[PDB]
Amino acid sequence: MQIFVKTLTGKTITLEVEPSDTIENVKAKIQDKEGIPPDQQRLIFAGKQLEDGRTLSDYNIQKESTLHLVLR
Amino acid sequence: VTKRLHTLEEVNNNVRLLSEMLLHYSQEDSSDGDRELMKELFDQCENKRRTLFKLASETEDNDNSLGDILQASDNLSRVINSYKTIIEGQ
Repeated sequence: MQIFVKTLTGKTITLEVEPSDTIENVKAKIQDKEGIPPDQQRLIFAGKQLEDGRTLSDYNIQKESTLHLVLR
Repeated sequence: VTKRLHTLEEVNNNVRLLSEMLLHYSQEDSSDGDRELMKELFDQCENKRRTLFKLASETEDNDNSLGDILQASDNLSRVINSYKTIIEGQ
């Protein structure tokens, strides 16, 4: 599926992931196309952060959903 | 990396996002994660408000954007005091 990760500057990056993908995997995908180190990444959905352990399925993220990226 | 400027949109993006977690916050439920990332958004709001003042200080007579700069800063200030009266107490 395709999701949208919005940065604070308003930039948008669409990642091709699966409901199985773990939060750690989404951060690694971002690093591959953006180059941002997973360490400096912090994803948000519905006012909550996302832990690498949990998966997209855990937080109930559907297709075309939109996550929020926040650098440190 | 050095310092830089932030757009009005980004300013509102930071504000709305903090005005998102503050609502989805619970001293009991909310873990350390939510709490930690909330301090980052707050520190970033703190930092943006400062760069806006730097912009303001370099404003010229009859500037056409001073109003917006200050308005944005007000918003940053209003959401920064929310992370105060809530996360702390006052």
